[PDB]
Amino acid sequence: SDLDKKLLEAARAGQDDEVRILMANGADVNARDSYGSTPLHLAAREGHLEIVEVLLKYGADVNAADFIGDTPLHLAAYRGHLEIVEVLLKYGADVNASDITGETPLHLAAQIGHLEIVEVLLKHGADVNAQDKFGKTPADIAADNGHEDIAEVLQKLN
Repeated sequence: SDLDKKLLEAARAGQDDEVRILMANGADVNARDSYGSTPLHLAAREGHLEIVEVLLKYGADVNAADFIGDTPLHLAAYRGHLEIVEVLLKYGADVNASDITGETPLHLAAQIGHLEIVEVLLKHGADVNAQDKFGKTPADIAADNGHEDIAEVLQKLN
């Protein structure tokens, strides 16, 4: 719908009052765009912390998956938004959610090189043995991509 499109746009753009007003007028908090992204996906990806909190407070599906199987937690872990990762986990995000090629949030944090996020994911039960469809554990990805600090952390855990 028109309202749903406006809500997706407001969440992506970081417009807090607009998100609230659109939802009050009936915009679906779990509206989907052509990529299968929800407003929460977009706010989490773009690093809009307060909007993530607003969406979750007002009923967003914390574990919504887009058309390639990514959840908001995957996107925050990939981009490097630590506080958002923490809030998503508090609201029940699946720490071991697997996307189209079997990447977990820990795989993505290892890919892009976000050490503090790796540690948060580990402390919340991320599976260090998880293999993606390329046969890679998060430790394999960290080593492959030259993220030595992360590889060193993961090596202590086997």
